[PDB]
Amino acid sequence: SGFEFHGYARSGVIMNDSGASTKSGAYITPAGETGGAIGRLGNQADTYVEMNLEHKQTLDNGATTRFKVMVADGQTSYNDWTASTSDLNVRQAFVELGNLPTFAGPFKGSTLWAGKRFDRDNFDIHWIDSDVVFLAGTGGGIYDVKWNDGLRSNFSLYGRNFGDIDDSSNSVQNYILTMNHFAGPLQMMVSGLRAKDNDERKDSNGNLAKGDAANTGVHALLGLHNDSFYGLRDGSSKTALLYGHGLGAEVKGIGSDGALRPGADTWRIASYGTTPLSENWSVAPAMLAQRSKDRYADGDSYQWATFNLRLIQAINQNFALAYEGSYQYMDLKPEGYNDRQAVNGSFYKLTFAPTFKVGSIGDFFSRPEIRFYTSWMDWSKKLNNYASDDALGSDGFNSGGEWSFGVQMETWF
Amino acid sequence: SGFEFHGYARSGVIMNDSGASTKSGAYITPAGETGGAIGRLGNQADTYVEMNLEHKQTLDNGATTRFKVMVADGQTSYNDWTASTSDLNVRQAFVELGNLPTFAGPFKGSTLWAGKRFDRDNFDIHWIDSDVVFLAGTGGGIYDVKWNDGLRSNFSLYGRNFGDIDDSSNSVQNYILTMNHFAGPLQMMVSGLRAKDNDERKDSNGNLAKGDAANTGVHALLGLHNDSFYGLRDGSSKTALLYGHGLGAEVKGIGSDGALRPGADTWRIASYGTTPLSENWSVAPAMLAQRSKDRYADGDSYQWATFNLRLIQAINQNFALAYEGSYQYMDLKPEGYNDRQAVNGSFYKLTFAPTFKVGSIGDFFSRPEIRFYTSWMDWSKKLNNYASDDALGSDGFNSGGEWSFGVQMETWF
Amino acid sequence: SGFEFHGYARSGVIMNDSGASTKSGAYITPAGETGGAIGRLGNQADTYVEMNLEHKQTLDNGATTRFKVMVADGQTSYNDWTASTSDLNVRQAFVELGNLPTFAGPFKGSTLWAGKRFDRDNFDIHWIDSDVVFLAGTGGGIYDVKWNDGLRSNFSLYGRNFGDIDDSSNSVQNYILTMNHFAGPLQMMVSGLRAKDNDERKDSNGNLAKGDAANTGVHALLGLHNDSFYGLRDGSSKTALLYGHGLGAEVKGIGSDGALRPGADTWRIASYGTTPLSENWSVAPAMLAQRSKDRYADGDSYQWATFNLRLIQAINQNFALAYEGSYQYMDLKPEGYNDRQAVNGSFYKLTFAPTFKVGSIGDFFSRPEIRFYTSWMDWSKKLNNYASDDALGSDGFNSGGEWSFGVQMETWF
Ligand SMILES: [Ca+2]
Ligand SMILES: [Ca+2]
Ligand SMILES: [Ca+2]
Repeated sequence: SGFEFHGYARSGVIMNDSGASTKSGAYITPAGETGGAIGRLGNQADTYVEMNLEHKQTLDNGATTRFKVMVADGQTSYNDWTASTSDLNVRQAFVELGNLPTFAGPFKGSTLWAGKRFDRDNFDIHWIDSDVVFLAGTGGGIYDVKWNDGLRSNFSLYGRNFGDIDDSSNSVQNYILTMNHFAGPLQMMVSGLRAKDNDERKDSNGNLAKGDAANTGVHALLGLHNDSFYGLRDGSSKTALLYGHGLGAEVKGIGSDGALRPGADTWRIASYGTTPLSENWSVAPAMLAQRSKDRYADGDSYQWATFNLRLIQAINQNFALAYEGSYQYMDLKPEGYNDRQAVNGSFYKLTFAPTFKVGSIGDFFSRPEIRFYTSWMDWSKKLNNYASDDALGSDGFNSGGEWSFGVQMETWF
Repeated sequence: SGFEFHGYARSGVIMNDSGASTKSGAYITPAGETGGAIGRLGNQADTYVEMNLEHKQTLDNGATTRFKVMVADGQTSYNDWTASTSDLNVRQAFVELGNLPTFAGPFKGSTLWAGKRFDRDNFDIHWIDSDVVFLAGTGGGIYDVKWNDGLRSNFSLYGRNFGDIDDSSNSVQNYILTMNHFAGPLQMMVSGLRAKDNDERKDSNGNLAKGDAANTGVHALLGLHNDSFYGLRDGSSKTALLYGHGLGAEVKGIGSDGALRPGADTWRIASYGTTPLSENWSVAPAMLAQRSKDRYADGDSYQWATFNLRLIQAINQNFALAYEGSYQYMDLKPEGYNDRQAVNGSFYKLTFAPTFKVGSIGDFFSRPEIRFYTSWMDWSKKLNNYASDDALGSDGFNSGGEWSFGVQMETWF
Repeated sequence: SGFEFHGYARSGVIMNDSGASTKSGAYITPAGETGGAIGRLGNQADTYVEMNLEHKQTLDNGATTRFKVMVADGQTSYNDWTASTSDLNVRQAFVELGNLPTFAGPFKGSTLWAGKRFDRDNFDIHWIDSDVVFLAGTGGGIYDVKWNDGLRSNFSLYGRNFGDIDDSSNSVQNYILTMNHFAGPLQMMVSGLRAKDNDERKDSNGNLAKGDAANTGVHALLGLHNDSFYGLRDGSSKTALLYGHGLGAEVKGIGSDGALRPGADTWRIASYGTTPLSENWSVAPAMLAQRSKDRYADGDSYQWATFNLRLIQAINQNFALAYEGSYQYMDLKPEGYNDRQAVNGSFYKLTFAPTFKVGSIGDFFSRPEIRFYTSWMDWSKKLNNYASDDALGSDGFNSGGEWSFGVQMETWF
């Protein structure tokens, strides 16, 4: 074929009961620094855009060629001109060669790739704005190598960078080797990571940036992809168990955290399901929980659990009423790292959002949608003490109850 | 349908009689700081670009879906690589849901929207590179709510920002509520603005950035959209009368000036018309005049009037001779604000521009056009004293007569 | 017609035998600072992208209209998000009016243009990542003016900038007048350049940035474009002889070097050919050599010669084995300029690259291709002393033999 334009975009406004700014974000709680995302409904005031320009080509022999570039930007400003704070950057630029006539046996319908990209098989938990796994970087690999016609595999080499790319003394390359295997609804991903002499990176002064940072790592994922709502009702569901050690201890953005100690050990559980309660009510519950030890400091510990619940009630072919409920518990023990103070408590979010759209209201993924909303947030006051440049406890966002209102659009195509 | 690519672009060169750089710009006179634009022909040496990527969709039931992103940049450099000074930024990102089957009564053919955008109904005076009204920002609203089938209305909430978005103590959100009514050729726009605690923004030091800055404002527009040249000849014309007080005292870029005093008061008149003088001559006169008091400083006063006159003489199906005449009078009394000195006097611009094009030469808006030109400018020497980092009076641009030459292209689609 | 999307893109990874970063680039040898490029195969670890968005239009009378914007970026980082170091910028924005009914005689099928662009008639030596001639900037001109129906000419005015565009005292515009003539396989290009008071640019302090810099220049190109492999075998070839003086002494990027002395004198010879050795082997030899005197410092001298040899052996319809051999000799005498020390010696590069593609393997220009590789480099140890912030001799890249491995993709459409 030819050219294709795909993308994602969120844009909107959030204000408090006084008609002034406030804090918002899927990652605003103290637990968010370690990936403890909360519901995103009526809780994202940024204008984020991903523009995907493609050039596809199918040859007569069945062989396909595919080139794609992603140009992204995220702004918190509401103004029509944001040159001074622009974050516009090329996120991806890759080439895929699929269904080559020359590829036989287990490589029959396999697709080869090279360049900078997000792995094709990453998957997320939409309502919480968090990927379950996110393998991205620059490299090469092959998708869909079929063995015995019931076990497909992906093999790849992804490279990343730690530190300042400009400073040759504070810059290191991190390589990731991964095998991704699929057997029915079952998934098993195993990655090996290595960033040589990560521990010897010297900052601009001449001192070691870390010194106790890891140079290697291991990462694994065990996933269950069901075509039903946890096997007891119509719908879908995904449950994943993540584990990592050393550089692999940041279980979501594989190889994206250069500060991890050699003994960093993480376990994360991700799970969500989709199901219709009637021809008008749809429910999408979700859970994210993690336990991370000896992560950045010896003897530290980060533990948290999020529970998000998105509910949509159709009223028209175009009008719906969406509701969201977030609950999160955290017990954080940073051990001085980044001037963080040990904290524990819970966060609550209640959002009511009148929603307009044209597509299937029962489909949590039909996108052109415009929503109006109101949220209420509260949390254990102790949480304010985690950090001083935090959102929780900052000026005007320290009290018990916090109300917010706004409008926003979101789509993808 | 699918994808659409629209945009605008101007690019060219301007040199003086010595083959060296000079000053140029629709806003180069002292009057330009408060919106006093002048002719743009042979007076724009920047390479400005707006790239609009869209994804439209029309459903079988008549309902439309529309997503658009604007990415813009403006460079004064002539070089082929401008990474170091790039201003590439996302100006807009919005979604429009039109002609929904669920919308009845006055909402029949109305279109809902949300995101960052320039309001659909803003209009400009092209030859002077100035909008008449420019409502933009992030928010939501509805277009074309028909009452009694002869009175349409637009209602919206647009949000903007004052100060440095990164500095929480020097950052404020400004909200705007507007109702835009149309009755035949008549238009009446009324907006109310509010940026809470604008007056309490402290700069990076700890001092108040302004202190006497306004926190609220009101803005109004009375417009006449004629389908004839001022009702006495074939063509078109528009005449608008603008008024604003407080934050609304910047009558063009609504809610874009956070330094306005509470008692800031402005009146502005905009008017232009288009008409063919024969099957070869077309004329487009234009006028912009403003009177602003207690704007930035107590007792200040800004008053200016611009008169632009664009004439085109067809010679071929592809060749034309364009002429532009600009006259501007100003009486500015800044009262020490920004080290500006009271000044008064006039500015003159005469431009001759051999133009090449393929479209209708009589249409002032048929765009693909390439022009060669020569301009002469002169002004009251007193004007040079308004500012010291100004264009008028700077090195090599202080004398009476100033000649310029160049080539440029301009289009939109 | 309508919209068109074209572009170019390379993206890959290069690591040494320890799985860590190394130095790479077509211009990494000391000779590279003056244009001494070497083979690029398995020697480019950056993610460079050019995105060309166009809006074409053909009218019923045969007249065409064309608008193009180029947005480019280059990153050495492997990460998925590079906002902090993004180099995204508008490289071009121009308009072409072709085959106008009004244009008769020698201007019959000529095409008029204006804006910022890379000249249509520039050409390169792909395997070495170097243009032969590169005229770019902002201006206007006309292409294909036919005289006696066997002599076509291009005439144009391109403007560029020297110094910081923001600093009015350290900014100068350089203008270039050029006539490009074609008579069969023969080409003769002559350009005159001028940047008034380039020698009087004062840096931020108040001192002269150069003082002995040139204000004018002359450039000439003599080229032979053959439809055979140097007239003795099937294929193609191009041989060009470049000469420049003063500002014209940078013979590739015309008008791009503002530090050239008035007596700067350069001669460059560029030549390459393409030919199939059999139905499976293709060979592309190339040569670039230059002699530049009194360039930046009185009595300085830069002389180098690169010989590149690209060979491809088809094995399948999809698989090929590419080989590259680079040899370069240099004798550099900087005379204290930039703290460079006089150096002389040679550089060697051997690359083996298993390549996958769908297109014509024998065509060096069929692009969708993914390559895996291994390279070996070595050079005279003396070369390490040219500079201290150089690649040769830097930490971990000073020894004799240097091995590298990686994967990359490259395309254009
Ligand atoms: Ca806090
Ligand atoms: Ca002045
Ligand atoms: Ca060196």
